[PDB]
Amino acid sequence: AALDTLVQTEARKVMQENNITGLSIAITRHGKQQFYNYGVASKATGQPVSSDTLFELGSISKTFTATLATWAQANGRLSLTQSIDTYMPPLRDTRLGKIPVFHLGTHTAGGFPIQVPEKVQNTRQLMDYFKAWQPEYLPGTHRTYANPSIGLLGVIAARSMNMPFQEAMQQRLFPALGLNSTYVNVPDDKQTLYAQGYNTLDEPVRVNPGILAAEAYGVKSSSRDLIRFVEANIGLGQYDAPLQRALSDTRIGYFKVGGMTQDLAWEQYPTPIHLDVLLAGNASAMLNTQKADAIEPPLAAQPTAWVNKTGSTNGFGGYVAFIAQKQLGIVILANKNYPNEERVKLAYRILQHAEP
Repeated sequence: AALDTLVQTEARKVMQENNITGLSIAITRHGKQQFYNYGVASKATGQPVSSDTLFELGSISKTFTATLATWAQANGRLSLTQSIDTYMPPLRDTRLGKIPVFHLGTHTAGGFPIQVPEKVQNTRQLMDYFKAWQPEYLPGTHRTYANPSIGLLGVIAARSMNMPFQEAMQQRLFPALGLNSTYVNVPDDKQTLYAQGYNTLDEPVRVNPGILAAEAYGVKSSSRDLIRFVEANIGLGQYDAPLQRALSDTRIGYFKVGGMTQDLAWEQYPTPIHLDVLLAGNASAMLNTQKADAIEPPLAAQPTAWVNKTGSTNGFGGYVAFIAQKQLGIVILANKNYPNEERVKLAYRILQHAEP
């Protein structure tokens, strides 16, 4: 009741300050899940937000892409230490092709723009772009957040599984994890649950098709599913060895970037966890190219670390944070792209008081 009164106060304050129409929060504490829903999914329908409302995940999608890769790896189909041209023939004898696959999940392969160039409008043109790519820095010396490199990780993983990326996600990975309402492509009868996004002028919008969109920012999910994905990463679920390893392997620490440790798509912060450090590592300035220091050997999954990922599209803003050792996790999903800093503060405030 106290925790429920706190969540409601913090939730309402952030919605007031950032003009959020709908908000869905889920928390898990030692397997116990609780759900907090506010506002509406659409101003037009007036439908209330619930734990089964679908939101656009934006870059939280990348954590599923990365889990696809390590699952491939845990089934003998993809060793992430191998060069890109081991598992992507069209990049044989290229600069990118020589670089190990893991740099695509860690954002350290050599410099990319955050979006796939507008001149790329089909798969042939995407291949030619990767063929014509030249690095600005050596692999692992700097970190540059980017959909091109992440999206290529997804392509590689699905090619190792002999199927299209959407099929690898929707017919293999998501059901294997027990995610029954998580989608790249939302089918017709689920269309009724898909929240409306609201943009910078508070106008309705949903994310569009784009090259590598599926692979980098195109997953839609409910808070009920996403907190299940958080629980899998905490170490609940009792999946079979390869999937359990896949989950754990995404949270290996490969690089130090200022105060943050860079994993496979996940980012994390070791103890003592302070808000100031979380706010710094989640700021918009972190998208710029940063100096990075390799961790060799890479750090095993750290139970005590705060693991997180921000996710955004033009209409949506999401945030996932969890600590495996305290079996403490949170998902915050909104139909507004509001400041990352408010998302982090909201999570920090709730998890501070969730744990006795």
